[PDB]
Amino acid sequence: GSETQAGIKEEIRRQEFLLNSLHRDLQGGIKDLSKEERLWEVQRILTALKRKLREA
Repeated sequence: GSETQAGIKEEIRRQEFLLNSLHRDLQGGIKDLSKEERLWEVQRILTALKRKLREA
């Protein structure tokens, strides 16, 4: 159990970085299902991590 709120902070910087990026890959008449499933993975990781570490 790594109790590191700064952990998700550094992670979420990288995560949100690529998340926003691949989120935009869904825009422009693009038929991509990969980025969206991926952003939800990233989304749920950063969310669940910081919640399990600080909200517990």
